[PDB]
Amino acid sequence: LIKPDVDLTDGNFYASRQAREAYRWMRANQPVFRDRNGLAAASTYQAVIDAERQPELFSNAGGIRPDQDALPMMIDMDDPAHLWRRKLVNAGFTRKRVKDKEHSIAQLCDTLIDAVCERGECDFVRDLAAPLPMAVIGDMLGVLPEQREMFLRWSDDLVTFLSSQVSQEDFQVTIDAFAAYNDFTRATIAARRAEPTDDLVSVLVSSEVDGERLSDDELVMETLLILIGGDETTRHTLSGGSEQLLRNRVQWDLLQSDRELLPGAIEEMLRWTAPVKNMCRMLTADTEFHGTALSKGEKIMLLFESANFDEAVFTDPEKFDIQRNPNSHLAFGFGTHFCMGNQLARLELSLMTARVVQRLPDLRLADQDSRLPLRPANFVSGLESMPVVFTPSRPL
Ligand code: HEM
Ligand SMILES: CC(C)CCC[C@@H](C)[C@H]1CC[C@H]2[C@@H]3CCC4=CC(=O)CC[C@@]4(C)[C@H]3CC[C@@]12C
Ligand code: NA
Ligand code: NA
Ligand code: NA
Ligand code: NA
Repeated sequence: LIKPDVDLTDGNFYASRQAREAYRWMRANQPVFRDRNGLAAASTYQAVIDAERQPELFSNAGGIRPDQDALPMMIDMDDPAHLWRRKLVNAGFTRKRVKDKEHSIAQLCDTLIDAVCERGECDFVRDLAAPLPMAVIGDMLGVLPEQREMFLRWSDDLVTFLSSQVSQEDFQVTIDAFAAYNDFTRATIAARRAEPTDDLVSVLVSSEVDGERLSDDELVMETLLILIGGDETTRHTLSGGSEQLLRNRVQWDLLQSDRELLPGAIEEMLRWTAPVKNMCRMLTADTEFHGTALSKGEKIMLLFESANFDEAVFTDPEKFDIQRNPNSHLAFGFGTHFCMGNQLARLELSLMTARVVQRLPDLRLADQDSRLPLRPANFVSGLESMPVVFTPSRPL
């Protein structure tokens, strides 16, 4: 095994399909790894957990992304300022409020499958995996159903070109996407100030943190955080997890034969796909961390996918096993910033996967001998496309 020569900010690393071999080297030889440019990364399950449990030393207030300033959103804040924001919107994502959405989310799943069932084929990414979480979080945000496609396109342009090697033409698209989203959302904020609604934008507009109204800048960025959290994450577990079911037919047959295996299947899909490849922390002081000296002010990447394949926690991690138990993956992170939408994501995954294995029972990849492309982006990433085939059925 040769040491990886990699740039962890280069989107191409996360699409090369040699990332997990690079992770394996890190976990065995330098758990807190420094890449070709010296960027520090926590590669082992233990190192990620230890960093998450010490927010006083591993801060979010420097921003969660490499080479990027902190923004006015709660994921870029430390406690208690971060907690004050979480409490404004936590109520919409509790176990009961999520479960009470099952009928509406199930209806969206069937509407989306109704749109492709007569075709006998679709792009599983474009036509099922991406639109379902978009519709769910769009409804909570007050996005009109006919404008979901517009918001998802903005969202895609905001994350799919995150890379130290981004081209000028892709960078311009990211800039233009934020400008359009910013203009639209500021108009939305003014509309909800005149006529409040029950969507999350109106909730944030009507909120106070420590007795102060949220700034218009923060309102735009908190709304965007909720949007991207909803529509650029679950989609990759839906597509990538379904792909592993199709590529490991024993697992697909197991789930089709026993529906009570669905909760465990969802957890293994989450472990395998790890849509959030990394979150950054900024060191507030010099420290020695798992054999690596870290300096105050530098950033360290928490490699969630690397932790999800750590042999110290998972037996035979390269085997897709929907019956894996326990399955304490870190797809949702850990600590005070643990994913607020973890329950909503799991229900999105459960309802769509159950309806896919029900209404597309003979689902297959259009070419089982192919290798599907992954998005070369350094933050969230998954399958770009996924052509599938099935026997047509009639809509419901
Ligand atoms: C498979 C689906 C998802 C994955 C893998 C995922 C992953 C993550 C991760 C890794 C974090 C940071 C945790 C840390 O740094 O320790 C996070 C935070 C967050 N996620 Fe999720 N997420 C998913 C779905 C969602 C959904 C559906 C929403 C809906 C709004 C959402 C909203 C958020 C928010 C607001 C935060 C910031 C929480 C905070 O800073 O306290 N996520 N997510
Ligand atoms: C997956 C979720 C839990 C976290 C979501 C983080 C999103 C909202 C964050 C992460 C990366 C950020 C972008 C970083 C680069 C860029 C510089 C600009 O010129 C303005 C907009 C911005 C485009 C940011 C807008 C939204 C950002 C995308
Ligand atoms: Na790779
Ligand atoms: Na800043
Ligand atoms: Na654009
Ligand atoms: Na197949």
